[PDB]
Amino acid sequence: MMTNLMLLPDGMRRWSQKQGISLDDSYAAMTDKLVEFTGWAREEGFTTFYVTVSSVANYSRSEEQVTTAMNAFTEVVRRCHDTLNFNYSGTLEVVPERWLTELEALRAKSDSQSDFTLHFIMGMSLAHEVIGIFNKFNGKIPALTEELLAANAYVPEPVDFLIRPGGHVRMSSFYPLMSPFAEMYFCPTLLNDMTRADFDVALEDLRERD
Amino acid sequence: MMTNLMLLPDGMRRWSQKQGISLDDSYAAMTDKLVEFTGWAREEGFTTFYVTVSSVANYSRSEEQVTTAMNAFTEVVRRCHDTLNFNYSGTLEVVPERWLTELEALRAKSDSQSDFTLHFIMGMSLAHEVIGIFNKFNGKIPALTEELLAANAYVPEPVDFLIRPGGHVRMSSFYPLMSPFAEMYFCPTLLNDMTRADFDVALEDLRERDRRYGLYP
Repeated sequence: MMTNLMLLPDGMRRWSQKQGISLDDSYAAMTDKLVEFTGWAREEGFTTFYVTVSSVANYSRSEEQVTTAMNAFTEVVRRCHDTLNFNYSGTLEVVPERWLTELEALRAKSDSQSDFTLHFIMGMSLAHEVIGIFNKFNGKIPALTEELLAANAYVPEPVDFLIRPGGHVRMSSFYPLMSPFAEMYFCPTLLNDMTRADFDVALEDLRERD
Repeated sequence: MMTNLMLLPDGMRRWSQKQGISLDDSYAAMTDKLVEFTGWAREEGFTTFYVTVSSVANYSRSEEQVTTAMNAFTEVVRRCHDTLNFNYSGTLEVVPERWLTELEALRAKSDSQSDFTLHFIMGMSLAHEVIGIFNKFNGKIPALTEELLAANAYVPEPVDFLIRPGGHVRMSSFYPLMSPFAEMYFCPTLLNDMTRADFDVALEDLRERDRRYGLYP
């Protein structure tokens, strides 16, 4: 019985500036924090925890920024894959092959029997998502149906809750296509500063909406 | 350096309960307020003011509620259409045809030369929007491109700022397909209670934001 949570990670540069550390050290703190957050989501009974790893636009950042970010997220999967089910999706042709190869190996290696899923979406972009779906079915079905669209969207189910820390109130290409009834929560706390209590009051806010 | 603005109207039932008036009277206040808001948006230099009139789900309400809402929205256009450019889009097959006929007549009567556009989107729903675009081009083009998608999306351009009063922090069926970096502003104030000052403070918030578009400056 699915209940899901999606996190839009944010704040790594401001956190590096705040702490007087490198962007690499800030992304290392992000790796730690995302492992924590994954554990929190699991304890709270969410069936899938979605993490919006990257947009298409993110891959126009520098090669060093792309490498730093992708290694930090992948490291989350390296640490967690043995104890959960891992999956990923998105505009895979814009992800550098090194990360796709490692993430595919980790997905194949993950605990498929787990009742908890960590799911990465990479290269998020509604335009690219729709274009890929069209090109897949173009001329091959009489009409596109809601069922087929849902079966081919990057996020394979509706999102219950979406959280974006870091003070930006925007989706930044990370909006989940098939979630018309998702509740959103934004907070100024930088991701790397989020505590379990911050997460819990975020969930109080999200769950109490009448 | 041109900008556009989108409003997600909300709160008519709660406002009728708050004021102790009929739903019809609440939608009449909404009509008045949306005329105000359109004027405010024009004064602030926005090139287009988009209003998310309805979702597909809205049309599963009773026929009386649908008629009340659609008449209240159309009345905005009846009052202002002569001095601006009016246009509309969306999942038009779920809109009762009466309103489509009237809105088309109002569009023809509007000032297409105006430097300000009021644009209604009706029957918003990303699933229906995508399904409509697919079914339109299914088997008739070699591949879908970003240009064709952009040229066929309900909202004909990326949205800069969107405002949702009414206290719900969610997009419902109203997220604009081709606006990956739209800035969003939520406030608890009901639409029918929004003042010019509320709008201005929203604009201070929205205009002060550092827009990065996924890049590192």
